[PDB]
Amino acid sequence: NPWTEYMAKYDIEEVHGSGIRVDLGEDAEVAGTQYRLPSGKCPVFGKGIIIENSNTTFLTPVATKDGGFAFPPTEPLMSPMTLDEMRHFYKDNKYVKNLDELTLCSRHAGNMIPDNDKNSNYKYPAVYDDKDKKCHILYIAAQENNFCFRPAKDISFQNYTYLSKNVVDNWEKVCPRKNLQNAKFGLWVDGNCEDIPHVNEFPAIDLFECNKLVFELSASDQPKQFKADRYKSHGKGYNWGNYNTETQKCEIFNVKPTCLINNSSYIATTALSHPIEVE
Repeated sequence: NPWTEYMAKYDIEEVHGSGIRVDLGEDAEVAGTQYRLPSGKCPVFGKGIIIENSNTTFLTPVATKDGGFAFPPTEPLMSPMTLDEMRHFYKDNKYVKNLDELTLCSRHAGNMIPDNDKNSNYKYPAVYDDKDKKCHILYIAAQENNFCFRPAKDISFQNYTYLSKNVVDNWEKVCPRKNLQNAKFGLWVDGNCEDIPHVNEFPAIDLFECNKLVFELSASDQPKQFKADRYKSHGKGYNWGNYNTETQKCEIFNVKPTCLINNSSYIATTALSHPIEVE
């Protein structure tokens, strides 16, 4: 297979290694109590949390119901923090001050000590906003309870990225970001790229809507409505989609693709990918 190195970033089980829709792939103790927490290695582009029966945004600081998920004001203000503010804050750290914006936001979130437990290895996840270039540390790591809420790729979230404590600093190289124009995922079989044998097909008016559906069926560490390894997806799920732009059909599958097929009717997407950007 000549596609192997090219297709490496679409090996979501290997490069991300945790849930996507709900990422709770690791465990950590805080003050004698065990907590699940996000652990996936790639940024999830366009993911946010919708709070049901409410009109406060999840990026709103947590209440101290009328609050969101984000860290409450601190002295000095750790969250939210702009890109520039973060680069100044980690002035004396050679490795961190030159990190890309997403990894930096992840690391900065990871510097928050959880609840007077200086001994815990629990690290908060974060959301980075490409628009205002702001890092939001998430106080609440929970992603679905449907105070009812659910993970989603909403139009309002398209400049957001959801970031676990484990986001690698070379994600720009090893993680999916942009969708592939004029291309369809396939499987290398008997010396050439053939079509995925079994796909689930659903309607999607555009690429964004197809990305949303793949997200909904993607690797998830919690059923859509515990401690054992079996509730940890390790990135296994319906993480890939072939969007047929001509027929407005989203072809979703759960076997990892091992090559591409040129096809002007298609855009190839993953649950990690930006819901809009193409290349």
